[PDB]
Amino acid sequence: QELEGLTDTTVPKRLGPKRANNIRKFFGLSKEDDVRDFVIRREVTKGEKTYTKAPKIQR
Amino acid sequence: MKLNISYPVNGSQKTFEIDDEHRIRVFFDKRIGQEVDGEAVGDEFKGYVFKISGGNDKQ
Amino acid sequence: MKVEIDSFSGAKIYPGRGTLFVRGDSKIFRFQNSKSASLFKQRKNPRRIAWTVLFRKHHKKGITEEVAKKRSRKTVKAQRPITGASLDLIKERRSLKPEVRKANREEKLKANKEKKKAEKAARKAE
Amino acid sequence: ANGATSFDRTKKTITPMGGFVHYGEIKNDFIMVKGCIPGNRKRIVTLRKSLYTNTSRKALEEVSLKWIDTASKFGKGRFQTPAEKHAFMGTLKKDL
Amino acid sequence: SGNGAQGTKFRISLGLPVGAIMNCADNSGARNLYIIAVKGSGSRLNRLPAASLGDMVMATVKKGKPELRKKVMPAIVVRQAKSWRRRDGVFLYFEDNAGVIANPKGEMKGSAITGPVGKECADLWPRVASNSGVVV
RNA sequence: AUUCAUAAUAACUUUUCGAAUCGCAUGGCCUUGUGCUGGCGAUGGUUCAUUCAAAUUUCUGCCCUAUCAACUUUCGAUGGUA
RNA sequence: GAAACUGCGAAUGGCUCAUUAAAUCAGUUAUCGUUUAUUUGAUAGUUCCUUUACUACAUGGUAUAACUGUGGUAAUUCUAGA
RNA sequence: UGUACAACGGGGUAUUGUAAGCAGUAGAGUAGCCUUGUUGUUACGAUCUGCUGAGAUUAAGCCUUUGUUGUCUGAUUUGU
RNA sequence: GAAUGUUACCGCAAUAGUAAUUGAACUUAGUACGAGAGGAACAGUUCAUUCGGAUAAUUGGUUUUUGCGGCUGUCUGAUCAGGCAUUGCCGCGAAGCUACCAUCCGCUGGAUUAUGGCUGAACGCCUCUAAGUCAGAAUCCAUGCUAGAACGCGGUGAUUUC
Ligand SMILES: [Mg+2]
Ligand SMILES: [Mg+2]
Ligand SMILES: [Mg+2]
Ligand SMILES: [Mg+2]
Ligand SMILES: [Mg+2]
Ligand SMILES: [Mg+2]
Ligand SMILES: [Mg+2]
Ligand SMILES: [Mg+2]
Ligand SMILES: [Mg+2]
Ligand SMILES: [Mg+2]
Ligand SMILES: [Mg+2]
Repeated sequence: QELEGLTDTTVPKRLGPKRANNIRKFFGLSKEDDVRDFVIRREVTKGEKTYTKAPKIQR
Repeated sequence: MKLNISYPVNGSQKTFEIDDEHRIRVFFDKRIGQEVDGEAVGDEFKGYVFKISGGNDKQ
Repeated sequence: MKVEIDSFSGAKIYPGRGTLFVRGDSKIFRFQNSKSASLFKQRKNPRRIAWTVLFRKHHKKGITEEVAKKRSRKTVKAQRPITGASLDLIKERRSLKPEVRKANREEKLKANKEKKKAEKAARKAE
Repeated sequence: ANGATSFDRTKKTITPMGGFVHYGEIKNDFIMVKGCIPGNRKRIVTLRKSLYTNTSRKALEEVSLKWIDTASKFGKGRFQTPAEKHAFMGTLKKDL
Repeated sequence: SGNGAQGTKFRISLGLPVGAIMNCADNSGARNLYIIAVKGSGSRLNRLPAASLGDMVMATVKKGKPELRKKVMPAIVVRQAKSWRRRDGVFLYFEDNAGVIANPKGEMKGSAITGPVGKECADLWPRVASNSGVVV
């Protein structure tokens, strides 16, 4: 059976990976797949304008 | 007492107020880290199994 | 009901059996009978009294094993959504990784941009 | 499991280890009653119903036993059953 | 016992008749208490009034501060050293005889207790319980 | 004044350190590749020296009391070897 | 640019005069008897350890705080599980 | 002449605390000998270790018994 | 313990004795009452004091269990195993006995005293009283408990032959 607050709903992880190899192993890409475009971007709106504000890749 | 139950697969978590002392007596004389079957504390948690991860006493 | 252990001999203490003694430093000693209580009062070492659990443990007699170790070979193998990226998106990204020519296309366009930028700087100076 | 309760649940009769001192075994039905009664062991005893109705919130208390002692009364008995004695002591020279 | 008692007490085996000198467990400045009376004690010809754990007694200070000596004050027995039976069936005893100085209402003269105190005394007197360290 | 500074041999270490760090500027050379070189700094790092220190230390110097004349040395007092 | 991690600092200052009579302290020595963050100046081409795969050097590994969420105690600059 | 009684014996239960004997490269050390050792041997040596929770005791007012061996008709008195 | 035919078992109950006692805490309730200061009681619960009758599961005491171990001196050539030291001494020590030093248990009906009342004359009123009557005390008598008249009693079993 399924519990209402535990097994029915789910909550996403708050942040994606920030280190380059952390992204590379989170997505299983390659030796050279240029991790800069597999970066998780969180769309946020300040007003009617929206922006994505991805993390700064480290190492 | 109260039961702070967390399902880490979905990341969800919820407290349950539990009465009727002979269902909470299955938790007694159990250490943190030992696993206890849920059908003893309730047929609502029947087929579940919980690991005791912590808690707070009175005061 | 809880079964206590003799503080001198290691004998099992059933309810209403033996005595309890509280030392002045607030430490509790339990004796199954007056024999062990009197030995403790006479300040005998239980490690030198041949019929006690401590003696038999130190002399390795009647050795028995409780040797239970449980180690979990546990790999979670669990995948969950992230606020920026849904699970479907994560799956798609994992799927498209082999043989990506996007990197090559981007590199070429970018290399052209760099050349143009260097030229622009020279033009600005002149 | 005369001497066993719902909490203990280890089957054993009411007889202590080695027998009741100066009496023997309890192979028959018995009445366990609280406290001490007049007479010594092996004596004929007459048990009578109460001559009045007593409430007192002490005569009306329902009693469920948790554990019954079956250690030897012929000394400072340590074990309730020979199985528990064997489990504590291990093997002996008589045991082969 | 008497006035300031919070609840009743099951009978404890008496181990301190009149004339007994017990240690003083608090920090009031007294070193021992000489028991001259027991509050609430009965009457019998030739029978000495005796105190147990948790009893309020009347006592003098034989050794200690001069402002505490030569006068009669209430005290409460906190350690007994004569074995007694609780209703859970344990016969237990401490290593020494000890009490603390109190007023007739039960409040302690001092502010700290050295060593353990009895559970039956701690339940009966709340200020003894508050100033007590470890309760057995 | 030294068994000093330093150097050399045989090893020893459970092994230290010998930049996987950051900001601006972005220029030169071509076999035109995100190729090779490349400036001014920031932080860090082994040792020596320096500085700010510290710890011990030599000599001489302190008030009133003998109604304080012997003190220290079991239990370190004074010295020796380890 | 809050929070939090990290690095520094919190051993300075300021206060008081209780102890202390070869002790402190003063002037005068010593370190060929040692420690020294920092400042300043110098100063590590040798490190793939059966040192031919073991090894990525256009740069390898794991957490964990802040954060989200569920909570406990009358109470503290208390903290727990996820 | 029997789910008889007894005396032994066996088992259980309790008490104490590890028997005698044998062995040991255990043992502060001290002597002798040579084939002067790298367990050198011999002798002595409180004690230690193993066999060994062993041995001893256990109803005289403990419990139990498929064993063994025995015992089972003496005296006196009593009538409405 | 003779004698009641003998012997046996199960009983009855005249008479005599008799027992339980006192307090605290919680609650009632910071209530009634009182201007305030102060400050109860009935019912209920949990304990305790003094006394009594038992009992020994446990705890403690006792030790000729001379049961086991240890120790001194001497004697048995040594060893082993023992004797003696008026129970040699020490530790533990079952069993038995035993302790408010341990545990359990200690009944509820009637009739009354004081006193407060009902009806009601005497005494056209009134009056607890005179006739009659209600309630009522740790009192009394029973219920219960202990003995059982050795000259109180009942029921029942069996009753002898060479
Ligand atoms: Mg017994
Ligand atoms: Mg007198
Ligand atoms: Mg430098
Ligand atoms: Mg032997
Ligand atoms: Mg042995
Ligand atoms: Mg036969
Ligand atoms: Mg009568
Ligand atoms: Mg008695
Ligand atoms: Mg005893
Ligand atoms: Mg005894
Ligand atoms: Mg009237």
